[PDB]
Amino acid sequence: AKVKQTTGIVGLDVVPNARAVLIDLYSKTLKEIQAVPEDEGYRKAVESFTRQRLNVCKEEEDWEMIEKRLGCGQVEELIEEARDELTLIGKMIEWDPWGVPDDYECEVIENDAPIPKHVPQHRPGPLPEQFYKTLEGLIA
Amino acid sequence: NFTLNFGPQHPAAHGVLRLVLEMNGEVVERAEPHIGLLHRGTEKLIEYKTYLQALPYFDRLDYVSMMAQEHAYSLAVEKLLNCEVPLRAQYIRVLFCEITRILNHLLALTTHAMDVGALTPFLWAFEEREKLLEFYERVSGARMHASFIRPGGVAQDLPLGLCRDIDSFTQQFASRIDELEEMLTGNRIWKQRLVDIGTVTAQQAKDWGFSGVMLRGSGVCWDLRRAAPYDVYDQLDFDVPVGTRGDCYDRYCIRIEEMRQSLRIIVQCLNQMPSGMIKADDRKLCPPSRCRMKLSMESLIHHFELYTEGFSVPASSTYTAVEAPKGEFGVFLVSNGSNRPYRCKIRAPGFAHSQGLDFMSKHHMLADVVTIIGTQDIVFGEVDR
Amino acid sequence: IGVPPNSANLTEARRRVFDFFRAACRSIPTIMDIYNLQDVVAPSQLRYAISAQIRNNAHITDPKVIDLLIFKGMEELTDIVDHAKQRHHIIGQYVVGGKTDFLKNFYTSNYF
Amino acid sequence: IRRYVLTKDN
Amino acid sequence: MDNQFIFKYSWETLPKKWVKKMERSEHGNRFDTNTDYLFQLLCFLKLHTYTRVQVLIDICGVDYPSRKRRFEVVYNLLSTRYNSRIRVQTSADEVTRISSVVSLFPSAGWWEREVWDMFGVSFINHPDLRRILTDYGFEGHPLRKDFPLSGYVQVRYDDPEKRVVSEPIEMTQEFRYFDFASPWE
Amino acid sequence: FLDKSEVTDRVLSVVKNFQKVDPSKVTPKANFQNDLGLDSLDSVEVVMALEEEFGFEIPDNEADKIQSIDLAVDFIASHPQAK
Amino acid sequence: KDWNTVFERSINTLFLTEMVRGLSLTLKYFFDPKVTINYPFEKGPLSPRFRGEHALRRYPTGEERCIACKLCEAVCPAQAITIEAEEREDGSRRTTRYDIDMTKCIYCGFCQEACPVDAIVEGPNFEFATETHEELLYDKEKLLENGDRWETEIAENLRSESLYR
Amino acid sequence: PLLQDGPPPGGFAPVRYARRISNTGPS
Ligand SMILES: CCCCCCCCCCCC(=O)SCCNC(=O)CCNC(=O)[C@H](O)C(C)(C)COP(=O)(O)O
Ligand code: SF4
Ligand code: SF4
Repeated sequence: AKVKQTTGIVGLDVVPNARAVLIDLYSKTLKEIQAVPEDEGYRKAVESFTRQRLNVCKEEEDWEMIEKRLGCGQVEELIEEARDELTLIGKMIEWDPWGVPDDYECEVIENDAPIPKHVPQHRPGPLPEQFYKTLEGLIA
Repeated sequence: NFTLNFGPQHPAAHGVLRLVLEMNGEVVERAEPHIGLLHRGTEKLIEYKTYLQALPYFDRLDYVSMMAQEHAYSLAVEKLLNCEVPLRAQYIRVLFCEITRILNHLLALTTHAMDVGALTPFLWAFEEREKLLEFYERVSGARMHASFIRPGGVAQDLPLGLCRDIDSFTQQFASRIDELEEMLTGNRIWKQRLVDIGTVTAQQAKDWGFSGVMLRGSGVCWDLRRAAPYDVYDQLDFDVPVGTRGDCYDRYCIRIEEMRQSLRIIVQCLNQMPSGMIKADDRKLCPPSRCRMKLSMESLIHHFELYTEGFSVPASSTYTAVEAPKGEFGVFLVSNGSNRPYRCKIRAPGFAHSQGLDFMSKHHMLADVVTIIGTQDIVFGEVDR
Repeated sequence: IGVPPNSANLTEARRRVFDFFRAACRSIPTIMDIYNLQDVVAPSQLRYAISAQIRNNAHITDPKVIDLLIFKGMEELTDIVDHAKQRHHIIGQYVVGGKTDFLKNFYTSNYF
Repeated sequence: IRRYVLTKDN
Repeated sequence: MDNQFIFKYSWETLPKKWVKKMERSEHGNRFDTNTDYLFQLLCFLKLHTYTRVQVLIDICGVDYPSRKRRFEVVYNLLSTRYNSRIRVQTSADEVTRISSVVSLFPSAGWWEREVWDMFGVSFINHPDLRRILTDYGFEGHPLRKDFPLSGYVQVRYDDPEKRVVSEPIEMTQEFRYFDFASPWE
Repeated sequence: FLDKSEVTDRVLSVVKNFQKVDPSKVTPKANFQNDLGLDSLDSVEVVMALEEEFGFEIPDNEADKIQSIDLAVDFIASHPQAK
Repeated sequence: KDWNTVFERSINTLFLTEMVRGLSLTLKYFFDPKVTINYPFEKGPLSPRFRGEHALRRYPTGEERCIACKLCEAVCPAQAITIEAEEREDGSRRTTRYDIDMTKCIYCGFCQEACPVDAIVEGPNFEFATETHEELLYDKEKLLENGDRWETEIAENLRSESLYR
Repeated sequence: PLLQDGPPPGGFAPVRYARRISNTGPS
């Protein structure tokens, strides 16, 4: 309930208001992704997760609850993701890479050679449900 | 502003350090490190050696943490070979990697404190360094450059009394660390010469490629032994110390805690080490016993083929990184299917840390530049291969 | 500052060659002072040396190769401007300098 | 190895 | 988070005209792209929410003398947030200038200087592209396959000249190359 | 402002040091690259020699404009720095 | 803050109470047994696996064990070994030249573990510093002298690691 | 052989690894 004393990260400072700096960045992201063509994989994912996070930031007033339900970093690590997605949208718009070439071809190699168990392997835990919901949205 | 040169040729600071500093007054404005004086062409020499013949090059990369580089090279070769390692060999490798981590931290802390002006802890720490290098001399025949960790299993087995002697060492290393801390931690001069010098934000550490203590001092809880565990590190209990201010003092408290936790891991490895064989049973990749080569024909053929041609790694390429004492040590090994590596880049943490000296020292006192260099724990064997 | 983008035609390559030559010529006074070349070489013999290098590398018609040559020459010039190279090195590179050739080579060794 | 090649596919 | 998820996500979200080769294996998920889309791909992969790759581990070159585009430049990337590694590769010959990524990753400067020193690949918009490892005035790029192991020049002290001088190399014992290759491979 | 006398001599003197320039042809009006059959390298070398016999500088946008020694000597005579 | 805490931490600031605690620690080590050894008289502990000066061994009958298989010259990562061989008058496969560059040697022990007849071994000797570069170019005679001079210790060590190698 | 280096039966004795406090001084 109380304001966050420290974020635990050097350079990252606690933002006194995080439900008002995120509800605005998400609104800007949703109002600026419109320039991307509708049938592009980027727009669908960036307009799916930005809608869910925007709804979550609208439902619950306290930052602790927002941290709990999203479960992906602190509210001070979500502002720095929204501000980077906003920059990425502009860079996509000015570059305009949306044109699929007529002579496009991609070699999708699929190797299956196993690796040992003691070998260092990056094994993360299950991602939040949205990372899969956006995925089914993209495939569909 | 004038253009000043620190070349310390004397190993009171590294030995091949060459900084060209632009000082306005007493503050330094830009620190350009001139590297290349210890560039011995190691990366090109690897391509002319057999996979077994190129193992000793990794001892001489980070000559303060020897087993750390061999572990990474062996793991890369195993990954490209799909070679399974027995549990006892894995426990031995973890044990001698955590001994190596303690050795590196003990050298780093006191060679950094000697730069400040504290001469007493240096000899005290080198006493325990000699005690630990005695164990290096027991399993192998070399005090420093021990070709002990090898791609298949481990080179050879442990002597009879090694476990007892290591336990006896661990019974007093805690008090040794306590004395070393009590000489430096509470001292006001040590605090005044380290606190708020070298502050790095987490974003800066991520952008500049910082790893290990340099990264974990900024609040980033990123340990490669817990994020991408290797060997039996996921069966051992140890904490990951994380800093709060990012200055040189946090890098020192974390460098203490990482060595206490290394002692803890060593104790667990001693207690849980099982019995069995120390090498993979695929003698197509591992040497036969000296009693089997002199008695069996196929064992002698395997010995002859392994000690001239060696094994052949299937054509592939991968990047394997381990948690070296300095930070993330990675090997990018490329194989074309022959008995010699096609390409082997060595990703040294010191290369990414000495590169960031420019922004860490900017607008700092001239005497505060040696503390910034010593807190990164740089050795130039790895900086310029 | 940054490495310039790769050229698209021979005219841009020629412009870059001229710019590099002018920069090298303006760098001549600095070398005569950093290294004791005052009572060693005329201020025009070196200029002729750079001109000779540009002229004997003047048969290239590939703009990329010309740009790479210019970049290497600029790197060499920057190294010489600094005290990086030894004194005799530039004096060993940047100074302008009978029976039969076959018979002398024969008298020298079998490996021509 | 499953080295199938993607195409525009209209 | 994982090789199975990153591959499928980047298949959909990424623009198709950038990547032309996508291997998904246990040795590493690689992306092979043209040299004129490298900066765009690495900027996308540094800012996107689900592909927050904020660490450039290293930049290495690989020499393939048998290929038309001789050099292969590999970008090993790391994502601390999602605990995943991505590798991006391009190809360039000896006279092409590929784009520099120091704007995105400040640590790319020394690795790009090392790549230029070792292989001769030049980077566009690099603040300072000079040799970082080889000796001053070094001629040739040692990490090329056609560069001799011992080099072309050797260093000795010349007493009459009163300085350390460079001379053509002359080995007292030449490097003995042992051919252990087997015909039954 | 400088008189034409000495500025004419200072440009009629240095041009004869190119081991190919004919002394009989150099005059207040004798184009560098056209009338003397010079190379573009010599076309910039004459300008650089103009700043090699003095300390003033010629911007890169003032070198390729007019390769005529008449306008060159007029510009030299309109150099307040020289004397 | 609290008056008591402020006063207590102010006393420590002015009375140097955290430097006396280090002076006492140093003084305690002052009156303490030393850990230095008289190197000329007493030597530091070693191990039977120590990789020191190289030695060429011979059979107890007096025949040299080296069979000119060149299996140590091909495993040497530093290319410090050069071997020349031919058929001896008896018809046995022996070496005419066996010289090791100790200025190239990295003392890794690969040659010792690759020899199928236990001919080349790294003995316990580590005190062989020379005054000349050519005295470090060991040849067959020098190596055989080393093997003859250190034969008993080498044999005992090889017995020790027979259980492990 | 079957006699291999390892911990004795029952394991090794427990060893401290944390900082030991030192309350020395009258203050
Ligand atoms: C102390 C100073 C240190 C640095 C000194 C310099 C060291 C490197 C020297 C330069 C090395 C090179 O090859 S870099 C320069 C190499 N590039 C070329 O030669 C372009 C091809 N030449 C042509 O196009 C024409 O012949 C042209 C000559 C331009 C004029 O003739 P026109 O206009 O009529 O056409
Ligand atoms: S110890 Fe190693 S480097 Fe020395 S001769 Fe034997 S194999 Fe070669
Ligand atoms: S010393 Fe041993 S390995 Fe070397 S040639 Fe002689 S028998 Fe073979």
